[PDB]
Amino acid sequence: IVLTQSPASLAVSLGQRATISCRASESVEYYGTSLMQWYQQKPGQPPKVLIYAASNVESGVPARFSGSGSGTDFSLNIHPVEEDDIAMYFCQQSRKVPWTFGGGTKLEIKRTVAAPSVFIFPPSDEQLKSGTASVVCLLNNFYPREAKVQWKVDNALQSGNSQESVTEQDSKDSTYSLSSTLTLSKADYEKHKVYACEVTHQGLSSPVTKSFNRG
Amino acid sequence: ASVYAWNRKRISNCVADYSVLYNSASFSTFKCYGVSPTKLNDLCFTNVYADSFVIRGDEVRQIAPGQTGKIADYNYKLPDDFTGCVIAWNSNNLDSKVGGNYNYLYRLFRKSNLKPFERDISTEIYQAGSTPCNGVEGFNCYFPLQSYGFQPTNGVGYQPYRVVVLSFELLHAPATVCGPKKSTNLVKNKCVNFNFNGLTGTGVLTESNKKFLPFQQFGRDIADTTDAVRDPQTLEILDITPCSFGGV
Amino acid sequence: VQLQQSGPELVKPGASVKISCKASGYSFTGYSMNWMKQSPEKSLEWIGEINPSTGGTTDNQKFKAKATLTVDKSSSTAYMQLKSLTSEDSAVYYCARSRGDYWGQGTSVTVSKASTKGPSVFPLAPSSKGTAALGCLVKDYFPEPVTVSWNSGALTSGVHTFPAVLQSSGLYSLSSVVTVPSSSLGTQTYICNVNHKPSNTKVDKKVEP
Ligand SMILES: *[C@@H]1O[C@H](CO)[C@@H](O[C@@H]2O[C@H](CO)[C@@H](O)[C@H](O)[C@H]2NC(C)=O)[C@H](O)[C@H]1NC(C)=O
Repeated sequence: IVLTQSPASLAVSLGQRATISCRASESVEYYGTSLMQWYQQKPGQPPKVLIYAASNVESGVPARFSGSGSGTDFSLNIHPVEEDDIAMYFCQQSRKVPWTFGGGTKLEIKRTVAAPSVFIFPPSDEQLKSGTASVVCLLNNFYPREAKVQWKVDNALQSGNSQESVTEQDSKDSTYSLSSTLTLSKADYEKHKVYACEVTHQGLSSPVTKSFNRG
Repeated sequence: ASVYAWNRKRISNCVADYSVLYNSASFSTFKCYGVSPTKLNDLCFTNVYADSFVIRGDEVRQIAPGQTGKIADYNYKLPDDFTGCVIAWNSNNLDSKVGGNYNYLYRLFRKSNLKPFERDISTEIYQAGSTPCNGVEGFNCYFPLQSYGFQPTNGVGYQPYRVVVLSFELLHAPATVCGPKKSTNLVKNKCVNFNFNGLTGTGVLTESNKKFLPFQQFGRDIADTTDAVRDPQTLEILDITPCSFGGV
Repeated sequence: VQLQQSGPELVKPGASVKISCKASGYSFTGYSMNWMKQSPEKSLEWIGEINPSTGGTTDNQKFKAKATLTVDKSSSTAYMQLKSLTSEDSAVYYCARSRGDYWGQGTSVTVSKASTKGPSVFPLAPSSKGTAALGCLVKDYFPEPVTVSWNSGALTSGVHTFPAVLQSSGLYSLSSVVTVPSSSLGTQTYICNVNHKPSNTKVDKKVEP
């Protein structure tokens, strides 16, 4: 059995009624008992258990947590949501000998759309003295996580040589930060002059270009 | 006692006053099945079983013939033909200590629906699948005895309701549990109707000089006509004479 | 009643490591001792199950290849030994009570053919022109992690340090940035403090245009 979790991410206002769904590959109920267990895991924390089975709840888990379902369809219910309930929620099955978890259901405190500010960092001259160049593209905080980052060198698109990092959902400003690093050798870096980052985001009415000339 | 082991005490050789029960207003639920609540004081039964426990309020309706549910299916199941009654009274202050009482626990899972008036204490790990449990709690193996959770501030349906189910069994043996017989004041020199402990008659009841033996209850004359009786109270002998009659 | 899990590893590919879990306050006789694999991104999955009462080993078929599970009654511990090591099988390994009401703190088993190497700190120049962002990149450091602060903790507001990213060479990278008013750029001195204890490297680098 392979499970599918929907949605991948879901936004909540503090105290808003919450539901997350899982679909199973096969039937989970046999002899009248379904056998899935769903976990919550805050970052850097051991994931606990919320449910013995389909619906019931383990002792020590607050009664606000609940869940129910049958067959392939299953779903939780986190009716009072607080700052603590900000984590990824997995869903298990126990029927086939390979016990499989699910994907990832990140819980985020919902907020009004925040426009991201874009900045660029050319590689320092001393860094070029080492023999490498690292061009950095930074998003200065933003609520809508999804964004497309494009690297441009002398009006040419790049591919497959940039690594991206995204921070977690911050507790107070509720804005993710994104950093895209293009790493290259000095010889190829010096071959082009204009270096630009294009950011497309569903908080910006237009894409933002942060560019620099070598110098 | 927790519902997974309902405490059953039998009672016999006792005169039971059920009037105080329904007359009391402390009990929230007084659903009695089979026997009329008012007539309870007028029926004699061989013995009475009192099965007592504590339940969640929202599950209090589950304790009755013909309902299904975790408490009904796995903790305490009443028969389809039940002749008794169910006292159910909220005890939020007594049973919900500060911070939540966790001593009371119930059996969520059991392989088979237990028969009426069955008690299962065995804390055996439920198979819940094809896994050999071997006495260890696994993903499919787990302890089916969970504490309710009794924080003092909770929903009214989650509060402790203490429930006692009185079950009356009337076997071939003589009935030992009865209601109060009641009594009335005695009037001496009047043509009246009397029922002295099942002695039904008419007439005038004088105070008599008869010296009954201690065990005797009433006295007949020749031709076997009742002409004396002790009133059960105060143990004093009375003399019965027929109401005046004649021809005119 | 707790649970402890011992040992960060760096052992070369192809070997075997027996990760150990001390049961602590458990009864360690009526509670299955489950093994879990959290892949670094998000992927958790069930390694296997051990019955401490008997020693029954129920293991996943795909990982039945060389992963073995052992129970020690003397110390009440669990030893998971996954023979043969490879780059992809470098994930966090966890031990849990029954279904997982109590887990261990976790171990980061990292199959690495590389070697310990000190971090390189390079200044990310302040923006040309208003709020401007500056900072430091910490690149090519092994093993993880690297602690990066600003002014030895005297600059906290507006500081964003991204989680370490794994590059092609097998060496980690991160960027620590700060956004400040432009008026401070020509006046305020900003220094990034980088500590990598595994290589015992401490670097304090000032950022200037
Ligand atoms: C009814 O109960 C009372 C209490 O024991 C008994 O009557 C008492 O009799 C003595 C002797 O004449 C009096 O001094 C008391 O005042 C009486 N008490 C009351 C409350 O009336 C009597 O034995 C009982 N009736 C029975 C057993 O048939």
